[PDB]
Amino acid sequence: KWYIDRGIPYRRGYLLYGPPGCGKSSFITALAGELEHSICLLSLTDSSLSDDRLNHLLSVAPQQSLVLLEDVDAAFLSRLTFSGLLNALDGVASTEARIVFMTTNYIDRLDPALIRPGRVDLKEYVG
Amino acid sequence: AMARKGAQLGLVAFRRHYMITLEVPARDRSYAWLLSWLTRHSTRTQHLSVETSYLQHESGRISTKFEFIPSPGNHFIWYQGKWIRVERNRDMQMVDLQTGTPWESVTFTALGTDRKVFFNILEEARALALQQEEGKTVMYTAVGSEWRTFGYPRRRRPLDSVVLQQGLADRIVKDIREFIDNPKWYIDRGIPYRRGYLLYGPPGCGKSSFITALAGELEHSICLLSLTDSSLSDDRLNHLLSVAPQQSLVLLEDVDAAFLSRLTFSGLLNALDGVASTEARIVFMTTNYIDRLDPALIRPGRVDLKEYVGYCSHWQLTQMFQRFYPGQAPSLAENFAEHVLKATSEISPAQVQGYFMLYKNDPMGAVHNIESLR
Amino acid sequence: TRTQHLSVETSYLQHESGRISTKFEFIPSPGNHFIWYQGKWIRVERNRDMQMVDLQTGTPWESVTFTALGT
Amino acid sequence: AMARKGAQLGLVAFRRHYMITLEVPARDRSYAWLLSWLTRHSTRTQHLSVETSYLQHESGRISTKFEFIPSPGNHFIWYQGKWIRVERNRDMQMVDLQTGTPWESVTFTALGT
Repeated sequence: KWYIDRGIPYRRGYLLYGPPGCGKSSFITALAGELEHSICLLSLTDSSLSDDRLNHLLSVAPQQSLVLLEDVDAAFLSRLTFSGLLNALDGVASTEARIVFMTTNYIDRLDPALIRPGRVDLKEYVG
Repeated sequence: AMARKGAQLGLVAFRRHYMITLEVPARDRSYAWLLSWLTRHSTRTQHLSVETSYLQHESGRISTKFEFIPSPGNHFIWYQGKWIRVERNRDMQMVDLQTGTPWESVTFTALGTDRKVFFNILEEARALALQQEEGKTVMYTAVGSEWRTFGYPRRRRPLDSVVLQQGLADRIVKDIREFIDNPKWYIDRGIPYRRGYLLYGPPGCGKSSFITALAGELEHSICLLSLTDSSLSDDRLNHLLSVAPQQSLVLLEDVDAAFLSRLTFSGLLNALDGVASTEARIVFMTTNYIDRLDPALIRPGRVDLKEYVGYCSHWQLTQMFQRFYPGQAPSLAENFAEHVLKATSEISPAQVQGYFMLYKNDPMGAVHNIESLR
Repeated sequence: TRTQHLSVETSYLQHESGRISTKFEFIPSPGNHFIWYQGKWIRVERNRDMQMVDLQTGTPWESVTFTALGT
Repeated sequence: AMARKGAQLGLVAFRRHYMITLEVPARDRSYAWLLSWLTRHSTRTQHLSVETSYLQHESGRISTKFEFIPSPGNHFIWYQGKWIRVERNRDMQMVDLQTGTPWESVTFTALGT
């Protein structure tokens, strides 16, 4: 109600960057189970999907389905795109309770534009 | 034998002259509505049965809702100045073929010659049954030459959530309503029942959001299309425009790219002028600017009146501040708007919305950080 | 107009985007009715037979009869 | 004829003013839940029937689980400060089209308001 009253899209994004072997995916699955919400994983580092395909699959995600993505460094360094993913994330076409999580090894290759309102809200680092 | 005949004649005369009744079969949807209404009206229903609505939502979500119905048999209800008998007879003879339930019906039985009581009860039951549902807007996409139900029904965005000008949105809504509710005027004069609107303005003005909001307020469906893509052709555009569903406003974007250049500039207007149309064919065209276009596009049988969306005004700024923050000092909002205008003149509503997101539940901090925005 | 005994039937249509269009109509209740038409009083019998169900539709057998004096 | 009318009026008044009841059809999913709950609550259910859940898991795994339900008829249960009659009537007239079972229902019958 707070979001719909102010006319803001009901979407959220989270970022988890940290050293490999920290069990970020396991923690994501555990929090999805505790919240009882469904999880949908995707590997954006693969070149099989395109920017438009990513936009469709992000928009056609089922209800209460947290969408998880990994390896932003490879795609952002380079189908392959760096601003296309954020453009698709900023698209108006969404679903009810659209929560996206992004797990990666490091934040060096990324930009502050990705961490913004309407995008990843607060940054958390696993130690 | 004489006693039986006399009793039969007396009973039939009594029913025909002094007695009123109404019947609702189980097949009719009014059965459940009337049962729920009678359950709600009478709190102390000692005899009752239970029915549960069980839904298996994804990931093993059990959602069970309990509801209570009057038990089959006889009940007495005190309504108005009357005592009404309610008979819920579940016939133990045969089973409905369509549903797979034994034959059932309900009867309301009352003394008098005032049928208006039954009409009022039925209208109240209809209103109670209808009030639970929430209106939704269904999104539609275009693939090849076919419109498809893309995604899921969308919650209707309130009109006040989007602010454009003092009365520009009001004028647009009034004109749309006037066109919609007067088809006789158009058909009498032998003119096609089509309309077009143009919204050109700087990006970030929320034109698409305003279109969705007005579609929700009008309760009409929306069908978006990106004509700037080369996937569709002129003939494909003509087919999809002509095959658009009823009461479906069709929205198009980025006229500049196609008109500058499948790709066509006069083909789109030729398709728009085509006789093949649908009932209440309303087209909206949103774009960044009007420079690349021609006055021929803004003509009768086409976009009727041109409206331009501007940047944030002092009234717009204070209205959006009030909408974001539920109740503060109006002087604070006025000072906020004045500071925003002093810092920037071409400020867009998207930037203000993002700034308010940055300072969620922080009115004073946002006010003091206007100079930071600069 | 003054049909004291009657039943109701609704036509419910689910138009696109969740449009509920319900229209209420009223029918004489099953049983006996008397109508004054022309110079005649005509009996109308709406008998809903509680024996069997129509296979094609899935409703109990029904019929209506108009009964009048004269040739 | 007067005795029958008086008895009918007395019975209908008794049911309407002093008596409470609840009905659950066999189609509703609450039927099995209530049957299992009444089986669990009353350990000494002398009259009962049995139903088995048989599952054929891969590689020829037979997994059969036995469950017990009150037998059709009349039962008496002592709950709270009340004695409640439970009537499980399996009607021998017609068969449900959706499932393929004879029409069944359960009724809880109690004194009070």
